[PDB]
Amino acid sequence: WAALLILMVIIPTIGGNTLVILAVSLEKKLQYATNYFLMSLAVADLLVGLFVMPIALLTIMFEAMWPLPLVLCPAWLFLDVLFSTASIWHLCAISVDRYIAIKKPIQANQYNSRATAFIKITVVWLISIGIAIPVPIKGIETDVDNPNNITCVLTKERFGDFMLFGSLAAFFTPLAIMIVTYFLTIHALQKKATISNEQRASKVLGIVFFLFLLMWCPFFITNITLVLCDSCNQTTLQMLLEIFVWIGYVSSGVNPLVYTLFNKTFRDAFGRYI
Amino acid sequence: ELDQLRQEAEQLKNQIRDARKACADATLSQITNNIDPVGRIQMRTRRTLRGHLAKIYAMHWGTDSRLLVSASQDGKLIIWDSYTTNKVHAIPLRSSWVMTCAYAPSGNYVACGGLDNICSIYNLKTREGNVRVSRELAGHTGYLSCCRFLDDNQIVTSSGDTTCALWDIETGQQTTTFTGHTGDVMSLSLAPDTRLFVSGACDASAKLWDVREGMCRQTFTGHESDINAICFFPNGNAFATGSDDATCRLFDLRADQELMTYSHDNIICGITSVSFSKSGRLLLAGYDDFNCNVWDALKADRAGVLAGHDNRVSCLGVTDDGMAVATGSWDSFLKIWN
Amino acid sequence: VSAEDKAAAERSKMIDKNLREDGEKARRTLRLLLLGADNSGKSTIVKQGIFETKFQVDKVNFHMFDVGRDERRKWIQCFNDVTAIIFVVDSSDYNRLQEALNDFKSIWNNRWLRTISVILFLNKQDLLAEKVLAGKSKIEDYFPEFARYTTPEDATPEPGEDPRVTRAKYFIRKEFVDISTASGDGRHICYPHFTCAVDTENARRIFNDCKDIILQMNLREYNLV
Amino acid sequence: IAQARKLVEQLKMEANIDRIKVSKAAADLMAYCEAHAKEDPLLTPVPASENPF
Amino acid sequence: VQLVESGGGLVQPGGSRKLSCSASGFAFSSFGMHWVRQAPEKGLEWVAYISSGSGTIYYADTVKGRFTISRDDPKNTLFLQMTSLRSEDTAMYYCVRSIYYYGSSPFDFWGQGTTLTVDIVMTQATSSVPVTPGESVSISCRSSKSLLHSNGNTYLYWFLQRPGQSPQLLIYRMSNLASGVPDRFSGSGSGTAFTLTISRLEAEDVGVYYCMQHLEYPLTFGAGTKLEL
Ligand SMILES: CCN(CC)C(=O)[C@@H]1C=C2c3cccc4[nH]cc(c34)C[C@H]2N(C)C1
Repeated sequence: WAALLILMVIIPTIGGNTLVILAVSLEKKLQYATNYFLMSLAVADLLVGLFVMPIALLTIMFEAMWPLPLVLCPAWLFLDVLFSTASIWHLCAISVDRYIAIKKPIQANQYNSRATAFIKITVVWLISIGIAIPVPIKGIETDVDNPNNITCVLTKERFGDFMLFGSLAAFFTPLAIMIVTYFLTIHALQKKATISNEQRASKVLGIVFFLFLLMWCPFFITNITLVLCDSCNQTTLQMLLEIFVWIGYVSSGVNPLVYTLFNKTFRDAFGRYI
Repeated sequence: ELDQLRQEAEQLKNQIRDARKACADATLSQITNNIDPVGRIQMRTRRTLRGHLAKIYAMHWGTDSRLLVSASQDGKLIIWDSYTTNKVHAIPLRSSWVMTCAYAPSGNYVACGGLDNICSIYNLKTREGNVRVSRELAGHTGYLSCCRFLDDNQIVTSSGDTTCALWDIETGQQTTTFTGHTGDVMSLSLAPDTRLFVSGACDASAKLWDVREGMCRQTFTGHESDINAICFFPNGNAFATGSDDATCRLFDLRADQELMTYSHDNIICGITSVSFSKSGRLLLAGYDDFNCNVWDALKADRAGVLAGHDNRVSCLGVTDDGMAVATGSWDSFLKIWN
Repeated sequence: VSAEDKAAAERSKMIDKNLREDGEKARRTLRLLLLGADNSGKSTIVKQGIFETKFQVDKVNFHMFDVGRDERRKWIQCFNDVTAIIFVVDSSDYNRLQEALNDFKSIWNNRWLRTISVILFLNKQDLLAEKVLAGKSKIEDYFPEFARYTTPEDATPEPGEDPRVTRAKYFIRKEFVDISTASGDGRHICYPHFTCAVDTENARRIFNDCKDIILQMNLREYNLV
Repeated sequence: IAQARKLVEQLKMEANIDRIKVSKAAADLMAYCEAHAKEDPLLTPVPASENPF
Repeated sequence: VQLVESGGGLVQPGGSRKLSCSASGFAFSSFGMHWVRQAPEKGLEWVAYISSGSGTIYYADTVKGRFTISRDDPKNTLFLQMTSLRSEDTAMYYCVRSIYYYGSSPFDFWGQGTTLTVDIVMTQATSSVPVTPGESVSISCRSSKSLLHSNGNTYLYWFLQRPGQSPQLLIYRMSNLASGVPDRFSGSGSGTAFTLTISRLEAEDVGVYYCMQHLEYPLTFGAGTKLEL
């Protein structure tokens, strides 16, 4: 049965995202400015695996027909949009911050404090809210007086100008920065024209970029294709936007493990279960 | 003639050793064998005083058991009201390198010193509502390690040029100099009667001086390395000293020899500060292992561990009425335990 | 809570605000500890009981401390958080070179300096070149291994010099580098440099070394290593 | 050269010092410790009403 | 330590005025300030209070809504602005300094004052008592409610006003003796009953004695006891 096989994707997400928070909170040698921006990312992924993912399993197990009370459909949508956008913009701000700390390292260590973390967190979450809020305004309506299931999905005819410019502000603008920053940072670390410590970092800056550019590109490319192609078959394109979204969802169980365990202190904290 | 003098010195040292050995008939361990142990003590933190932005080097309790003073590497001297955790006074220091601080028994003066080889005395109670530098005593060659007020006009200091001095604050010049040590002097401890004091230095020895006469009376050598902290029994006939050999020792004055040693196989780090309780039954020591230990003075067994600091423990003090213990460390936080 | 207690609390809050402002203002400078045995010209390294020195480069401020008799272990515990330790040694003479090597051993393997980097200056290079060209004294008298020492074939010498000067200076630098890499692993690195009596530029090298050290710290703390 | 005379004189001054047995000093120390046991708040916890902290 | 007050004269009712208090001789920024007033033939009445840093301002109910406080620290000046003056505002105004920490002595210095013309009750039963040199004198002050706090501090203050002179502090917190005061002045008592004792009375001790409370705002004074030869 698929249920027992798929809760082995929900359990690790919660486990890892709680372990990261416990490790940062208790241990006092991991409490600095850049590690305060990582809990903001870790909480956005824990909420994905606790409120977004089980509902998806419920909508798969029964009939693909909404079993929940009929007033929660327009709320889950912007929850998904907001949490995903927050994760993406977190992963972009981390890259830009890493670039700054390498090109101008003295000034990057003199303008770091708790106020900057608050400013960054606020800006990221304001952007995420500003991208997701047009979903419950233009809410989903029902034609049947007694709605057995509203078929809680965004549609092309209704949500057509949002699937185009909502993807250019949630994925395609962050991707442009993450391309000019990976290729201008590996240039600055290659100033040395066993393995050096600027060679272990230049490999940990590729495992994360490749993982990011493997779990979200399918979804957004298929979305833009569905919007801008009027001749493609729409039935097969919908069977494709049902396994690609889960690939994006499982990214939340990967983030707390590739941004955290490359440091020995975090591995030690994870040992003995914090 | 040098060989004859050296031989005479060796013979006299042997005579002193034999005289000390002749006075040892029973040990303190046997006489205190049939004594009820203090059991296990447990102290919890009550107040956490924060505001320092660097390592804390020393602290001193007030005579009213409520106010204290703290010194840190950031260059500030802060007076704390323990009960309400309010800051009464903050004094900026000319030199950021400070190693000791003191509080006047009258409560209207404070003292500071460090690597500038100058002892600065500040006046607390004055008109126009500010703290001003009252005196700057100079004349030492090395850094100052400790300073203790004798009265409102006399102070005692120990420096890193293997010497101690007694200063008259009004005149500003030394009146007595004590020069017996061969290594850096690290700690000094006064006496309740304000007539004698002990000094511990880096030559693995301690000396008992006379304030009026100015001559050394007794010397004690029982350590394998330099000793960092020295205390004084409330009775006035004994003292305790801790070294970086992970060992504390209790020394007598009338018997002129060691009494008891405190050490364990699990401790290998040094000892930074020591202090005594009101009745003398408890000996509190600070270690480099980020922990503080409580020893039974009459039985040499641990009875409690204070563990609340995440850096090196620097300074330890016990209230006059014996109601609280203040510990300051290298994590910019100092705490009160009860 | 009485009115006087409220006023005392307000005074405490103002004191806290001033302390925080002072601490924030005092965090923008770098601190260096300059020390040398003797006869090394450490007082003239930067042209621009505690001696203090200011110098600023590229809008970055450096404060250098020179303390000035045998056992320095007691007062060296204070300098456990400085940016770097600048060790200056005169390579012109060879009678007291072993004392400098022993001093570098003692400083490098200090308990309280396990995470502090050392910038090494090898001063008085002109005197060394003049002495080695004169041919009066010989290194083999003091160091036997100089007779059988591999030439710096792989390395590139500076443009214009006698090979003997290059061999001598490379031997001295190797002697210091080997003792540096003997312990400390990658926790702290040493940066050797060659300086003369009158060098126009010396703060730029310290600036570059500090930039590299801070880069390594940033790589360590950004969860990259 | 002349420091040996001072050292031997100081050792002579230290040598002729009246000393008592260890047992008497230990007994006096423990008698003092036991006589002030009831006035030690750290040795025996005080009631919360009388605790200023 | 000097405080000089400026501003005054005959003012028609309904006018506006601005009184100034300039300080010279102490750290003005570390002291809170008070404005007090005295009627031509009556006692002392509290008027207004400004704190250090201008974070707390208190006014009296009689002058609420038409009196304004200000302070300038770089210029070391205190300003009191008066609008809609009436016939009950004719008095002499005093500028007082006070500092608050553990062990401080507020109300330690008083200014000379300037003239202007247009809840807890403290009772002093006696009005005038004849005295002779070298004789002990005891004066009593009563309070409506207890002035003792849970922290152990009893908030009572004593002041002396000589003929043609500003009042000065004598005893603060009912037990402590101020600086520059002879030891022959003593104070004692309990809740709602306090006594000031003078032993070996001599000259320059004649005047009016005032007892003041500092438990809660507004601050209230007593009627005053007069000592005459
Ligand atoms: C399989 C069906 N679901 C869930 C109901 C989606 O397609 C969600 C729709 C999203 C979506 C649409 C259009 C624009 C956008 N920006 C950001 C997102 C977004 C998030 C994105 N979530 C992750 C999936």
